[PDB]
Amino acid sequence: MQIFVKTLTGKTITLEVEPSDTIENVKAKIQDKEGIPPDQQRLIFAGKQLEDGRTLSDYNIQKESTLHLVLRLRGG
Amino acid sequence: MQIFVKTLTGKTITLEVEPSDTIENVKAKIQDKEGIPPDQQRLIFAGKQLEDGRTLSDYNIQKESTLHLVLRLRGG
Amino acid sequence: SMPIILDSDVLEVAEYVYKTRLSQPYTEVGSEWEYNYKNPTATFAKGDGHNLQRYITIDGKQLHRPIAGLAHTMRTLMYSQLMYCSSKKQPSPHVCQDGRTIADLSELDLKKINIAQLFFVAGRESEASYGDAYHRYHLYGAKQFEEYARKHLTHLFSEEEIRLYSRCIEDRVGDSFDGTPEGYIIHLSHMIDLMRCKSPVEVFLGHSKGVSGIVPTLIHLFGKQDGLDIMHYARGLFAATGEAVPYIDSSEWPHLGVDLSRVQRALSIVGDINVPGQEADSKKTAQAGFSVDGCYSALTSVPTPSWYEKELK
Ligand SMILES: *[C@H]1O[C@H](COP(=O)(O)OP(=O)(O)OC[C@H]2O[C@@H](n3cnc4c(N)ncnc43)[C@H](O)[C@@H]2O)[C@@H](O)[C@H]1O
Repeated sequence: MQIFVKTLTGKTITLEVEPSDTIENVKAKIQDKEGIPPDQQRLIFAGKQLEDGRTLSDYNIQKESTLHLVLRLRGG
Repeated sequence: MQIFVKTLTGKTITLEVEPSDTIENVKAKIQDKEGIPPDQQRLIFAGKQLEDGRTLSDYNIQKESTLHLVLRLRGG
Repeated sequence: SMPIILDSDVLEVAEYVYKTRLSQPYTEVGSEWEYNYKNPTATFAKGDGHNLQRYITIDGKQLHRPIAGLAHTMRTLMYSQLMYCSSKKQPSPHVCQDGRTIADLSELDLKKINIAQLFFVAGRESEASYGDAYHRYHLYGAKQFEEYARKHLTHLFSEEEIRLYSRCIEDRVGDSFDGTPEGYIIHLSHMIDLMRCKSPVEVFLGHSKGVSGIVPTLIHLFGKQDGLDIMHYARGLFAATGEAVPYIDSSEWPHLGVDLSRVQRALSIVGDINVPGQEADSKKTAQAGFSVDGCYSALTSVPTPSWYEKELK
């Protein structure tokens, strides 16, 4: 299915994913298109930070949802 | 004679000065008029940064010439 | 277009440079570092500037070395990434003294370059920028790079590469800007950021007879379109980091106390040009100045030019 991601510059991209894809998988797809490494990615949906080892299904993310990508902070 | 002092963003004033005025004195006049301390005033004329111990005439600054003032943050 | 992204290893070195140098107050300041051309060996100083723009205050907290701080340094790494892309499109890129061009660099070279760039003004002990202060401060930054690289980066740099990149940072009296592409891109990225603190003369006309301006230099290297797009990108980064964004107004160029043929040359290369300025912003100045997190957040928010792409492999 298709989902959208709002990237760091405000630009929207599309990804092709499955409900069983992990957040880790989803970060890897973003890296493949945009060149942003997974370790810099923090993904947010409906106000919640999404955690690596969970799936899209676990957060009830359906087709044509938009995820917001923000910087993952280092505390410095 | 009258000269112009303009910030990099275009904010403009005049000063009444003499060709023998030192650059230190010019910065004092700017401090009087605008409240900017002399140590936040980086002044430039015809591509050259101005020293405090030289004069306006040392840089061939004439009536209606424009000096540029590099102010980083008004109030900072 | 794609985003300009800095390597996560590079951002870790940026945290070290911020903590140990860029966050630190300037030390060649005070009564002992004032200067007068009429009594020039009177204090420690050999020229003017030591006491200029040492810090600014935002909500009661001092931001040290605001003209030469984290935001300035970070911005330079964005520019080298962008100039690497522009150079690979050029039919015949500038050939440096070693016979190589920016287009001959690898992605791994760009990572090394970006690390060295972190240290380029890290050695400064004031805003003094006359010859002797410039060379001492570059020498100090080169030695700070070396000391860090030998302790933490030997898996990335050989002893030869540490001495080569230290050289680029040092910028010795006898060396030209374009000795190698590694060196040249470091100098050019630094050059672009000078628009933050230079008047229209230096930026468009050349600061003295015989010197090209900053923007004409970018146009000669990357063509008029990419040259101006680099300029506008840098201006976007200024705005995101709370810098005062300069106005551009070519109608004023003949009235700045410079030789009319320096003005005609600039008009024939650049064209007539008029762009509004923007006042500095204290909150964005602090967010960009006080953490790698804050600064990188700001820089990655700015769209890149439409032609920007990177090889992913
Ligand atoms: C007060 O603050 C300014 C800015 O300080 P910086 O440390 O940012 O700048 P420098 O004074 O070192 O600038 C000179 C350097 O810029 C690069 N440069 C300049 N022109 C060129 C060309 N044509 N090609 C390549 N590189 C260039 C070089 O690194 C050069 O040494 C300071 O000046 C004080 O007024």
